[PDB]
Amino acid sequence: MNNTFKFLHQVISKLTLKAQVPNYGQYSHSLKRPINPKVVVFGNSSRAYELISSQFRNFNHVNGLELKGQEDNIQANKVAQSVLSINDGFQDGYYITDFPQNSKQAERLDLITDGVNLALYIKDPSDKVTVTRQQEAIDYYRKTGALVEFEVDPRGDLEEQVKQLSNQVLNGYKH
Amino acid sequence: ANFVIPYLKPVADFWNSLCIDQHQDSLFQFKGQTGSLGTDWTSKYLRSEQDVYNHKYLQYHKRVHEAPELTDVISDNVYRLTLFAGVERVLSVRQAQAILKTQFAGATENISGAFQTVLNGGIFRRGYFRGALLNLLQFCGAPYQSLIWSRNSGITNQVIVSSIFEAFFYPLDTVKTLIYNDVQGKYKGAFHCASQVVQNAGWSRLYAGIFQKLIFNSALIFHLNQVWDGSSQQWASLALVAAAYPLLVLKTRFQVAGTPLALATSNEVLKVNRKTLYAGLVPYLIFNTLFAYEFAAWHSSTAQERVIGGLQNAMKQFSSPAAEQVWSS
Amino acid sequence: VAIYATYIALSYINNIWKDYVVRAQFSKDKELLFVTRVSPFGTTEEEVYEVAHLEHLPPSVRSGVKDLSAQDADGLVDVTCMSSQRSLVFYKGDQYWN
Amino acid sequence: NRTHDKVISQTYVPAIANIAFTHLSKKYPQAGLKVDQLNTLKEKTWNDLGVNIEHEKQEILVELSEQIFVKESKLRWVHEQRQRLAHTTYVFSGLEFQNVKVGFFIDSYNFLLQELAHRSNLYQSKDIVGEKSFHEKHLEQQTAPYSGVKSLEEPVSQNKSFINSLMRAIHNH
Amino acid sequence: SNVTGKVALATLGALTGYGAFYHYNQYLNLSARWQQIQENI
Amino acid sequence: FTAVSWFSIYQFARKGAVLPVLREYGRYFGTHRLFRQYLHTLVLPLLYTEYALN
Amino acid sequence: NYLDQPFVKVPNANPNASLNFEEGEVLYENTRLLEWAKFWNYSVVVGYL
Amino acid sequence: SRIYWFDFNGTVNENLPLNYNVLKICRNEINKLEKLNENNLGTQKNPIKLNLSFEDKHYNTNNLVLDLNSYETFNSKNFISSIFDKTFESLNTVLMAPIYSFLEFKLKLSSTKINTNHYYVINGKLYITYNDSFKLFTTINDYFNDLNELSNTKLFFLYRSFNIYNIKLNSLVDFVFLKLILFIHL
Amino acid sequence: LAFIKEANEMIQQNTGNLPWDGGKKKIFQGQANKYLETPYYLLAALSGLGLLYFLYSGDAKYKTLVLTPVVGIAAFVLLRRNQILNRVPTLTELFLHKDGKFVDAVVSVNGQLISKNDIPVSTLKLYRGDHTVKVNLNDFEDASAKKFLAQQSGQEGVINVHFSKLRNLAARNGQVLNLGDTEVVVPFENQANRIILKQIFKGVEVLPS
Amino acid sequence: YNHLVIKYYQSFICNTLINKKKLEFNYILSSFKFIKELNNIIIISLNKLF
Amino acid sequence: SSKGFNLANAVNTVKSTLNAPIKHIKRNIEPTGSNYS
Ligand SMILES: CCCCCCCCCCCCCCCCCC(=O)OC[C@H](COP(=O)([O-])OCC(O)COP(=O)([O-])OC[C@@H](COC(=O)CCCCCCCCCCCCCCCCC)OC(=O)CCCCCCCCCCCCCCCCC)OC(=O)CCCCCCCCCCCCCCCCC
Ligand SMILES: CCCCCCCCCCCCCCCCCC(=O)OC[C@H](COP(=O)([O-])OCC(O)COP(=O)([O-])OC[C@@H](COC(=O)CCCCCCCCCCCCCCCCC)OC(=O)CCCCCCCCCCCCCCCCC)OC(=O)CCCCCCCCCCCCCCCCC
Ligand SMILES: CCCCCCCCCCCCCCCCCC(=O)OC[C@H](COP(=O)([O-])OCC(O)COP(=O)([O-])OC[C@@H](COC(=O)CCCCCCCCCCCCCCCCC)OC(=O)CCCCCCCCCCCCCCCCC)OC(=O)CCCCCCCCCCCCCCCCC
Ligand SMILES: CCCCCCCCCCCCCCCCCC(=O)OC[C@H](COP(=O)([O-])OCC(O)COP(=O)([O-])OC[C@@H](COC(=O)CCCCCCCCCCCCCCCCC)OC(=O)CCCCCCCCCCCCCCCCC)OC(=O)CCCCCCCCCCCCCCCCC
Ligand SMILES: CCCCCCCCCCCCCCCCCC(=O)OC[C@H](COP(=O)([O-])OCC(O)COP(=O)([O-])OC[C@@H](COC(=O)CCCCCCCCCCCCCCCCC)OC(=O)CCCCCCCCCCCCCCCCC)OC(=O)CCCCCCCCCCCCCCCCC
Ligand SMILES: CCCCCCCCCCCCCCCCCC(=O)OC[C@H](COP(=O)([O-])OCC[N+](C)(C)C)OC(=O)CCCCCCCCCCCCCCCCC
Repeated sequence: MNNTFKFLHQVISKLTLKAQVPNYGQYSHSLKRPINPKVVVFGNSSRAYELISSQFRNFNHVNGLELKGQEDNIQANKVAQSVLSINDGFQDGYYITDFPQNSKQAERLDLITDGVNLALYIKDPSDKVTVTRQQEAIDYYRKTGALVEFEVDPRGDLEEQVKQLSNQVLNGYKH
Repeated sequence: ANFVIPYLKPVADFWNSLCIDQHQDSLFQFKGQTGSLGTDWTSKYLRSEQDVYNHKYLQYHKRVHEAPELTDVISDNVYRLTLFAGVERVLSVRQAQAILKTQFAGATENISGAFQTVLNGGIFRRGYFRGALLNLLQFCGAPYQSLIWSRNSGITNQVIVSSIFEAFFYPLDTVKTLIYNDVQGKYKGAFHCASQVVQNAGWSRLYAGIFQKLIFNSALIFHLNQVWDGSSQQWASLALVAAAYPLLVLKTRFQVAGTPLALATSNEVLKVNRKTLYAGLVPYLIFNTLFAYEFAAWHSSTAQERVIGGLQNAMKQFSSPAAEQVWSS
Repeated sequence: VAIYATYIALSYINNIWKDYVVRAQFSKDKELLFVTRVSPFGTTEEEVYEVAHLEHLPPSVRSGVKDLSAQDADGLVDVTCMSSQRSLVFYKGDQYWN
Repeated sequence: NRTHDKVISQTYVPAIANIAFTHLSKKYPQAGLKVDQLNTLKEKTWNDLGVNIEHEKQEILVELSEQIFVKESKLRWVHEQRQRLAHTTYVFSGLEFQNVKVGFFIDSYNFLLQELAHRSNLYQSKDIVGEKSFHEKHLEQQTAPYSGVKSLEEPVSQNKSFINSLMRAIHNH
Repeated sequence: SNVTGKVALATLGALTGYGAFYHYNQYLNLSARWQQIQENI
Repeated sequence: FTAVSWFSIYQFARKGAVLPVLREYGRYFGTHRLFRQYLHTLVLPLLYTEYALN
Repeated sequence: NYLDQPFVKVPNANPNASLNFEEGEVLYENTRLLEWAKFWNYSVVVGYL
Repeated sequence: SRIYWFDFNGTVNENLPLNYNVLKICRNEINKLEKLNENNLGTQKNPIKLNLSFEDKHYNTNNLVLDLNSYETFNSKNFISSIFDKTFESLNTVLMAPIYSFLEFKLKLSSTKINTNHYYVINGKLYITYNDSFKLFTTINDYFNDLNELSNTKLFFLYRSFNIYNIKLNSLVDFVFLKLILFIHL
Repeated sequence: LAFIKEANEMIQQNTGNLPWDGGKKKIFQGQANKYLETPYYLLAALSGLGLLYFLYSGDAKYKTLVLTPVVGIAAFVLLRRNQILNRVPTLTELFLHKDGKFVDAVVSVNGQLISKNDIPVSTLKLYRGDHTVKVNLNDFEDASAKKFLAQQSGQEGVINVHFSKLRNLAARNGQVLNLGDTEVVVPFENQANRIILKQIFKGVEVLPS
Repeated sequence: YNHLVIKYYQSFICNTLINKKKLEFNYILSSFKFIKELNNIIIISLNKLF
Repeated sequence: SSKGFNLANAVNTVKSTLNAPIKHIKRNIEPTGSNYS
């Protein structure tokens, strides 16, 4: 706020922040991942599926396309129940596909689940159904600031794209 | 001279007292004679040279043939209580780590993990020294009261007296164990921890693990006497306490069970995985071996002979190596 | 001797640590670079540089290229500010780069 | 008169002013509070504008928390807004902005928003992966399993010997 | 804080009770020794 | 030396690294390489000590 | 007197009005250097003392 | 018992890895197909038919009645009279602790890890036994990476589950500085 | 497994997705703030006694004569501030009936639990901003207090005070909710069912079950 | 003045909640007389002095 | 009962510790653009 007091304020804030989250400076990298990562993935290309499978080996798939037709409240509630639990395998990460299809479903899911930790959009030029189906959801996640865009070239290097995607999602995760 | 030295003199004086022989310095501060030979500096130094061993014998004799003193006992065990107080906590955390949540909080199920968990809170009340005062109070309790009522007594009587006092002061031990394993600051203090236990569970909740603490205490006392005596069978007794060590581990888990600090209850504690019964056995033995309790009041006749014999051997150094053997003295 | 020995030690320790960069942030228009550096007591100290001035210069001796820390994948990159005659050292590791 | 100090990010300042002026316009339609006049309004005090910001201070905070979305925070939007609302109300409960300029109120709110975002990120860049600390590497190294000796596990008649069985148990436990 | 008061009061009573027993036993022993000293003198 | 060597052999064996010294399996009793490395480490320094002292 | 150069003006003490000092985005960040600097500086001081 | 084939009447999307619940169901059914004998079910021409609903594939379990931050209640079990049994059982456990370790060591001597098999091929894809379900296996390095990530998640769960709203000190610092600046403005 | 069960329960509580606990469903979970008051009272008493002893003896220093009143005043001010903060009605838990038209609540006042029932949802109202509190000076039986309040307020016997001046020590850590005729403080740090909570605060009644 | 209003406001809420119908004036006027007198005499003394 | 000390891990850490200052030593002794003729 003030140039002269910025240094003193920053020092005091860093010391006090340790009380809320002890040893935050030593475990900062670990804290980037949330306790129950909930991911919403946009993209239906073959390359996108490969990246999803590689990046989400330890996550559980949630197919939201089966819920089409039901009302938004029921669809949101069913998704929330799916992604608000941990299996006996101790896999607390869930990534959803083909959902939400509209802002109403997106907002409803966020309220029930306190928001989605990540909303990953893989823009593949060889995909022409993701934009036509889930444009409203993408705009909502862009508004709320939870949207991460990772353009993929089909003729790119699979290893490099995976590494870049892993870094971006790790940075894009939210608690 | 008026604003720094007056406040700095005590620090220097305290520094010198630790690093200098107080008795020898006191002798040299008095100069002259009143009519008796041997008050000169040369004679005083010769006396002060042997006074180191004489004072050790007198201090040892006092701890055996005179009523025990709390300050003297604490001084003998100063390291175990003053500097390495946090070692007791990490040992307690390691013992109870089987049914704790530490493994999910950036820690491993090993002595290194227990050390890190304790040290993650710093060194002060929430860190290394958390529960240090309770450890001091507990030492001032049954371990000291037992010495008062069992001075110069046999092993059996010492075990009986110690068992009675440990039962009497046991609730303090349970509170200390809960504080040690309270890694999230759930309890604000000893009274707060005791109040929560009594409010939620009955008063009997504070006496969990008493009968397995008493048996382990009896084994420890037997081992302590053996090492004090210095007999060859001390190693056999060391194995005995190691075999009895899981009794202590069960005691810690029972104390730490039935509370938010633990993932298990009293019923589940008994049927815990048997591969972790000897949790921290080697750290416990090492710590006890290096810092075994120096209860001179309970030393038997053989131990007293050993200490006096050691002092006497050192006292023999004050003869001239090249003294001539003369026909007439 | 005590006064100047302490002064020389502290002042030169600061100079050694001065080159290394703790933090580097662009401006909104990417016209300036704000650099946080080590202070004499190990705290943060702020400085400002212009991106145009910043430049990575080759060694004066052409046989010393192989001896640069930049040869290693986890080495150090020496970027020189041509206006202030200062040096900025960056770890080559991608972990430290946006 | 102008130092070489990085200025606080001004990304959300227009949004904060727009929300604050709109709410104040609902109660003072003739106050002439507009976003286009931020450069000139910030130099005037609330007394000059005839606006009692103290009464509307809480409503402004609630509306700002619910309307503004910050993507630089490490917390989800619902948690970020709740934390921002709690943080701002506590700080502004003991601050009287009536006698000072509008800019101080806007700058103060912007400063709190940025500090909360930095604290959410643990005072580190959100776009930089960073390097693991010593504890993280140590825990990861310890967490790694032990492969053991595969030759002893190989199915062979020689591996049935007591000595070989003893070695396999000792090294592959 | 009724539970805390009871716990604190119970602890004080137990420690005080032990103190009385210790002093009473010490009083008896000192009285016997003092009588023996007087007879010896 | 025997204690250090035994400790080193066990620790690396646990991680899956075995020094390529001695035949992998015995010619007659089929004893594994690790067992003979321990035996050689225990006996050889003792024989050298006796030889050196004499 | 020395600042009053005959042919060339000395630079202005204040930054040019064109420059904008609004923070952008972080390029490089190695925060652990501060901890390393504190460790080395204190260690040498203790050793020097 | 390694190769098996499952057929889903459009109820399972195979374009993405199968869920943990789906794999658990597959393992639960193979264990019956093996122990209970087999009618030659599971081949490509005679696969296993499954109709999985949304609830089965997604819902984890039930019986979520655990009470957080609770203490076991005493004085109702007559601890004074019942402590004897616990002490006796504890003594038995301590006495048997060396014996169990010796027995376990003997079992290690007479047992080998390769004795048991944990690999199953489903729909032309290799899987390995995981807790109570299957886990996709593609490479040894990938499997070790997955184990490392699982260990990391278990290890840092509590640290990541920190209190967001425990900002009392931070708010106090901000208030003090702004109030001081406010005085300067005044 | 034990940790997974606890972790799942923690997640459910944080999201406020509890099931129907019999006749009523818990849709709110908050806690009050506790402050230290006895230490300040003891410190103030010690300063007061110490100041009296120094005056009686006359062997004190100028330094301590300056410091002791400041410490005593600081302790006294903190004691008053903490006492006011502790005695703030704070909403701890709130339950909703099956019909969705009635609400039961339990409130904490200086650590004392008070249960209120039969609260129609139509009467609930969350004050987004700073409301106004009416104070009746005629109720006061002290002439000096009544005169002082009237002089400061500058109004009639019934005086309306804006909550902005009171939020510093009244509702600084929460908002204000109207539970029918009474008003309670709703802390920000709470676990609640947001969908139901918002509607009931707005006054709308949720559907049955 | 603010403290008295808050104390009165808190007391009014509690008495309505518990149905006591009596305000706890002993708590509302905890030290009002002492504080008012102390300030008044101090101000009077300062006015006389300066 | 997780395993603790492992000599192979310790040796790797020792190698990393000894190799850590190599980059800084190289940078300090390396040439620069300036040619102070
Ligand atoms: C050194 C020179 C002088 C030497 C003197 C000689 C040595 C021996 C002296 C002994 C006597 C001292 C005087 C008396 C003290 C009395 C204390 C006392 O009463 O406290 C009680 C103690 C106080 O309660 P509490 O504060 O809530 O608990 C302690 C907290 O946990 C806090 O404990 P903690 O362990 O977590 O503490 C961590 C430690 C963190 O810091 C450290 O540990 C630092 C260590 C640094 C290294 C050491 C270097 C050497 C020493 C340096 C000394 C420098 C000076 C320090 C100055 C300190 C300020 C005075 O410090 C703290 O953070 C403490 C918190 C502050 C509040 C409480 C303490 C206030 C200060 C008092 C200090 C007294 C010490 C004197 C002795 C000297 C000790 C050194 O309470 C209990 O013990 C309650 C027990 C209840 C048990 C359960 C009961 C159940 C019911 C029982 C029923 C029975 C009947 C059943 C019947 C059945 C049928 C038959
Ligand atoms: C100078 C370097 C070191 C300095 C240390 C720091 C000192 C600083 C100052 C003091 C303050 C710090 C205090 C200590 C801090 C903790 C240090 C630490 O990290 O240590 C733990 C650290 C291990 O911790 P960890 O990595 O977390 O533990 C790994 C797992 O957690 C496993 O752990 P766990 O807790 O889960 O335990 C499970 C138990 C599970 O195992 C069992 O329980 C097996 C049970 C088998 C049952 C079979 C029953 C069969 C039937 C019965 C047959 C017999 C009886 C028949 C009777 C018939 C007639 C009645 O596992 C073990 O038994 C293995 C434990 C590790 C063994 C370490 C052995 C060290 C030997 C050292 C070399 C040899 C001695 C040289 C002496 C001369 C030196 C000049 O220990 C070490 O690595 C070694 C530490 C240094 C050793 C010191 C030497 C021992 C001194 C005391 C004993 C003396 C010998 C007595 C016997 C012989 C007399 C002639
Ligand atoms: C004074 C006594 C001191 C004793 C010290 C203690 C150590 C030695 C004795 C230990 C005995 C107990 C050990 C535990 C037993 C456990 C059971 C078990 O499974 O076995 C473990 C393991 C064998 O198990 P495995 O699974 O079958 O492993 C076989 C691998 O092939 C084996 O491969 P490797 O990995 O072990 O490597 C081969 C072996 C190297 O061994 C060789 O193959 C080298 C052969 C060199 C021959 C040099 C020319 C000799 C000319 C004639 C000598 C006549 C005697 C003169 C007497 C002079 C006065 C002392 O080791 C090395 O190459 C590295 C070591 C470097 C050489 C240092 C050897 C020093 C030996 C000192 C003791 C000598 C005792 C001789 C007794 C009388 C013999 C007549 O036992 C040993 O490794 C011990 C070997 C001891 C030497 C054996 C010599 C055999 C050749 C004899 C030739 C002459 C007679 C031929 C008669 C033919 C029939 C008509
Ligand atoms: C940190 C120390 C800083 C000292 C600054 C010195 C300034 C020198 C300027 C040189 C220019 C020429 C001036 C004329 C010649 C000066 C001769 C001289 O130096 O005479 C000193 C004169 C010599 O005394 P003496 O002959 O040895 O008589 C022994 C009697 O015991 C003495 O007892 P007495 O009752 O008869 O004492 C007479 C009292 C009578 O007073 C007077 O001299 C006249 C009235 C002056 C007003 C202040 C009176 C003290 C009230 C407490 C502090 C209020 C805060 C404001 C302080 C403003 C600076 C004075 O005079 C003083 O001692 C005045 C200074 C005492 C201050 C104590 C607190 C230390 C921190 C101060 C700075 C705080 C930051 C303020 C930021 C800005 C605020 C606007 O007094 C001193 O020795 C003062 C220094 C004492 C240092 C040790 C303090 C005790 C141990 C540490 C306790 C820490 C915890 C408690 C305190 C925490 C902080 C509040
Ligand atoms: C010859 C006769 C001898 C006879 C006796 C023989 C006894 C043998 C016993 C058996 C020993 C077996 C060997 C292995 C043992 C390992 C230890 C073990 O088992 O531990 C288990 C466990 C293993 O750790 P882990 O995390 O499970 O896994 C380890 C990783 O796997 C490991 O991987 P990592 O990546 O973590 O690596 C760790 C470390 C691996 O390496 C090591 O750590 C090995 C170190 C070897 C050297 C040790 C020398 C010192 C030894 C201690 C001396 C005193 C002992 C006293 C004994 C008692 C006497 C009564 O890696 C490194 O190498 C790191 C680089 C730095 C190394 C050191 C650099 C030294 C430089 C020196 C030159 C400086 C420049 C000078 C020039 C400039 C001018 C000055 O270790 C512990 O947890 C140890 C706990 C020890 C606690 C001690 C007590 C602490 C008390 C704190 C009190 C605080 C109070 C504060 C008061 C504040 C008041 C204000
Ligand atoms: C932010 C602050 C807000 C609060 C504002 C508070 C306003 C009131 C301020 C009062 C200041 C009092 C200062 C007292 C100084 C110490 C007096 C003392 O030691 O006396 C002890 C004496 C002697 O007591 P004794 O006999 O026990 O001796 C003790 C000796 N010493 C002090 C060394 C420990 O006691 C008295 O009887 C004193 C009575 C008079 C007290 C007031 C004296 C004021 C002197 C300074 C001002 C002088 C006038 C300045 C010009 C103004 C116009 C005239």
